[PDB]
Amino acid sequence: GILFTRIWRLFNHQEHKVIIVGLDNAGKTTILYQFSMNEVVHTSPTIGSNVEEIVINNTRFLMWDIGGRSSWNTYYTNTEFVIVVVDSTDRERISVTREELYKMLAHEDLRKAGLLIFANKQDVKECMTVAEISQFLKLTSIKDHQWHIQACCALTGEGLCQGLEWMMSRLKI
Ligand SMILES: Nc1nc2c(ncn2[C@@H]2O[C@H](COP(=O)(O)OP(=O)(O)O)[C@@H](OP(=O)(O)O)[C@H]2O)c(=O)[nH]1
Repeated sequence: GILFTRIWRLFNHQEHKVIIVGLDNAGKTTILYQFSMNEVVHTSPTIGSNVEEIVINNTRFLMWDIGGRSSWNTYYTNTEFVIVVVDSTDRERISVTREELYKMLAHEDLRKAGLLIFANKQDVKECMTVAEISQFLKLTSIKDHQWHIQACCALTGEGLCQGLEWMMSRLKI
């Protein structure tokens, strides 16, 4: 909505580099699409294995599916935030997200990155609760990075304003 646009544009007064990952079908493309509305987008190829580069306004997003790589290490440096999109209805694969997440955080090049966990598809009945996702990903174990888990619905955009607001609060801090 218009409120997201106000906050998003404010955020883009500076340049940013964000990595957005998650298992296939977590809802990454849907979220980026929401971020793209009424903004300027520039996509470009990557010698990237299956990494897609999407620049929205002044924010460079590097997106890719986990759970399918040495090829990612080159992108970590200078990344301010790692956005992990989680399919809240997938109890079967939450362990995969967890395994991959911790394999990424071990890379010293992501030392200063903030971690935003979007618990997506929270609109779906019987989906895992945000508390459950935090528990199954053992987020409290993360003492060296700032993190925030956010309930969201990429279809409606609900939760995206809050997630973006967390990112803004973390930067000029
Ligand atoms: N209920 C529900 N669905 C969501 C949400 N977010 C994304 N989805 C749906 O999940 C599917 C995969 O999303 P997509 O953004 O392509 O995933 P990805 O890019 O991470 O692989 C899409 O369904 P289709 O492939 O059937 O079009 C999409 O509409 C959500 O918050 N709630």
